Amino acid sequence: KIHYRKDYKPSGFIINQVTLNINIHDQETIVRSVLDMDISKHNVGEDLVFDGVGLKINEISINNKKLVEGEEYTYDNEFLTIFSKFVPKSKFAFSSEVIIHPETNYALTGLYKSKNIIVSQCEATGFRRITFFIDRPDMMAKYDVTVTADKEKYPVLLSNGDKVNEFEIPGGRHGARFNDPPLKPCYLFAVVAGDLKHLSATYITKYTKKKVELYVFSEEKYVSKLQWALECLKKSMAFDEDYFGLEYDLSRLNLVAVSDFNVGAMENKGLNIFNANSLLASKKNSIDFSYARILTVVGHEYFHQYTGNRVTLRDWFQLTLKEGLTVHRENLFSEEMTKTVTTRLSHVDLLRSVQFLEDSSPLSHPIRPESYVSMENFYTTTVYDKGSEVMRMYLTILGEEYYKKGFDIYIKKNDGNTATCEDFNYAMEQAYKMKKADNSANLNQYLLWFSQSGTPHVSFKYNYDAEKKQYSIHVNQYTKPDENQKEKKPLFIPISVGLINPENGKEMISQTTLELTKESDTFVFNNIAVKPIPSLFRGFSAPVYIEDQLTDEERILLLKYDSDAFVRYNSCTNIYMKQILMNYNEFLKAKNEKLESFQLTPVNAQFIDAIKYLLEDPHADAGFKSYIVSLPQDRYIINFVSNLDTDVLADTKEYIYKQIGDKLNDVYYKMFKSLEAKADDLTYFNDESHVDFDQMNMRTLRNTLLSLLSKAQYPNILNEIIEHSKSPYPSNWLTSLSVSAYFDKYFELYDKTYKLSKDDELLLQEWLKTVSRSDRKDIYEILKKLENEVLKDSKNPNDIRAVYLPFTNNLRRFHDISGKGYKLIAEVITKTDKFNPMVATQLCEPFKLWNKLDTKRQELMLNEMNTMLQEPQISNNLKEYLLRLTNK
Ligand SMILES: CC(C)(C)OC(=O)N[C@H](C(=O)NO)c1ccc(-c2cc(F)c(F)c(F)c2)cc1
Ligand SMILES: [Mg+2]
Ligand SMILES: [Mg+2]
Ligand SMILES: [Mg+2]
Ligand SMILES: [Zn+2]
Repeated sequence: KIHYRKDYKPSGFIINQVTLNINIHDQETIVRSVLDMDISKHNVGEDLVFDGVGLKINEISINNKKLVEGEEYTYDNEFLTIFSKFVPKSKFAFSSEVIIHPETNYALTGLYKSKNIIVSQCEATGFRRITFFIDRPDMMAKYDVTVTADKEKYPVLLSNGDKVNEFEIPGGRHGARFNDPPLKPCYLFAVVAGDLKHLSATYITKYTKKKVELYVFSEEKYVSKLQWALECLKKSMAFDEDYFGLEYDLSRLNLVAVSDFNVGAMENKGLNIFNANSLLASKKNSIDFSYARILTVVGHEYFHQYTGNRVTLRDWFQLTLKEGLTVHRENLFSEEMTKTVTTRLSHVDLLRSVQFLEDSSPLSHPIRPESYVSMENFYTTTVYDKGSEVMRMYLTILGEEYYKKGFDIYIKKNDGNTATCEDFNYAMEQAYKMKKADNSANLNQYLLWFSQSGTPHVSFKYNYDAEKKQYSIHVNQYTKPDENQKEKKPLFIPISVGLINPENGKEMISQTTLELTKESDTFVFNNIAVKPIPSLFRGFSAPVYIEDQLTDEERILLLKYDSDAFVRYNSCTNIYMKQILMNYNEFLKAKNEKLESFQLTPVNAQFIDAIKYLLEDPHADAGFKSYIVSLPQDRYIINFVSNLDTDVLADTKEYIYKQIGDKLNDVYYKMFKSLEAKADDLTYFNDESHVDFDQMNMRTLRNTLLSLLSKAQYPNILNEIIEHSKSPYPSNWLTSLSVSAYFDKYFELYDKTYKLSKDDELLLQEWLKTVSRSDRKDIYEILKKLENEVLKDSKNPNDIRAVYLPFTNNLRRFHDISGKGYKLIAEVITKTDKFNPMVATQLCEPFKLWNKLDTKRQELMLNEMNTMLQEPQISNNLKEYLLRLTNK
């Protein structure tokens, strides 16, 4: 069935109260539910239809009168239909008892068992897997929930709201009752049972001085990995108070880590549930990336308490209103917490690779789609990450003061209610009116950001009149037509700009945001004393393809002297791309024409000199440095090449890296050595509350340089690699494994690092990733070893994603012209689809670019997708996804 956004209509029913009784046993879980219901003003005498998937019915009733199957109701394992003649015309009670079995629920939706923890996941439509309901977010109800279980196995019982009773039960059981009076949609319901251990703290809110209890839970083995999470939660609460003036409204907040989770985490009210890899960390057992990851995910689920939980969604088409907005809120938070420019750079880096790829694929959709089939496939980088950039542009346009005003208007007006993207734009518009000082102003055009798919292209031409001291920036925007709009309308594009004096590097104008609202415009500046170099889209101010039309000379000057990290980083990116495209074509022609000899355009020497200049600058940022010595991501590059031959691209990258290494390897080595003291400083190694994002960026830089030096076979670098493997930091000794791929000691470090990793569940997964991404010619043989010795038949999504996804980024090997890499991943997708369709669809990610490759590889990928589509037992999720991806 296809759901269309235009078809939204309120229910003919109301659910006012939910009373749950969840009885957990070894071989089954019994769920008793009483729904206190009413007839709505929209009711037209229709049948009462509940969602209910995979439920085993013991009995159902209306007003304590048992209903009988066939006569008064039908159930088809998806919908419970109660014929209208048996539906009361006023307030009534529907009750039911069903059996479900979390033990065998490997799809990790609804109620399921993760190791020895019983946990729910109800977003988007998982509650219907637990009991009958009108499973949609505009059905707001009160919840009274009792959980019972064997006490020895499940001593900790959690649900939403206040725990209002604890009690013993004959036969070694207990129960706990939780009452949550505020209305909520069912996707925010959660329940957890297990032998959980915790850390806790008390937080006192800023304005009302309410005491909030904070609890972070895990299995006993990993309780020592809980501290950073608790710190991140405190940080999150403070930020929402300090930036947005928003306090937590409940007595208690629980964070719970489970080993089996489809995504990073879930914002269930008062009971946030996490993939263990996004909550747990220790400096001995985690790589550096875990620390920013936990900060991000804890912050994200916390900021949902307002943007998603207190202000909720009318329908699922509004998903970006809570996800784009909460990602934006988490980005503000993380940028403030890390104080490094690489935080913003890493987001943009992700958007322009992964999200830009999606938006030019057959899967392209606006951040508010017009239709869906599978809600489990709806949670896309477009909705999230382009969503966040669309939410961030409001702040760019309004500035901090008026943005905060608009945001607070949004919260005060919609608190405790459902909302739509329009409601948010409305609130922002009010601020916009105030800022520009006339109620004539509006943001009507801004709405196109929600409805129009595809990535806009923004291009530039310049003019300078030396005599007039007059400078002009001519701007053009265009979006390519696609399956969603035949004609693309001009968007409201805010362009943050500076003008750099090339002679002294100084700023020539104050902060300026150009408001491009037409297909094209000319922006003129007077009293510009000398010809500037324009600094365009500072902070990456709009989610677009920037075509700056600058010379490499200008870009080099920006890279060295501009004030904005993104524009510096983009100027470097643009220099690299021009080189890549040129060398790519040179290699391609040599291949196509089978040339015995040919020439390659060398890398710009002044560019190499600029890299050396920045690398040697003691005051420059280590994280920024690691970006400039890295070529743009493959998935960013592919946006710019038709019929991309991945082998030719691999040769192109190789040539360009070798060119730069031949000049800078001695600089690289020197820095690798000089950075060690501060990068690997052990002073705070046993203090889990002390996280230094600069220090971690130094380690990133070292590990990046070590990688470059190892590939280059720099003289005696293997010595450094071996010493690096003795480092206490997993980022370092896991790095030592992947860079040793180019030496005969690879399998020695393989075993060494495996032994270090094997007794921590999450570290072992990082080890798996490191092996998976190792640049090995025998990588297929290595993967088979992983399968037989470590992965086996694990249904843990973390294990499966760790073993295979990094490998799919191996440009040379995954895309082997035999198609064997395509064959391998499709075998994994099909296998995984039997028990977890959501994760199987995640494992399809490599195929998203299939129609962008050379015609041979297109054919190879398409063959594997058609093979998958032909599987008799294909899930709804996977079928729908592959049908859209192959334009069927
Ligand atoms: C990495 C971030 C923090 C951005 O996102 C997540 O970790 N999780 C998503 C989110 O927005 N959390 O607040 C998230 C949460 C649940 C789902 C989700 C999970 C399921 F099991 C589904 F079946 C489903 F349809 C959606 C998808 C994404
Ligand atoms: Mg404070
Ligand atoms: Mg100094
Ligand atoms: Mg396991
Ligand atoms: Zn979210």
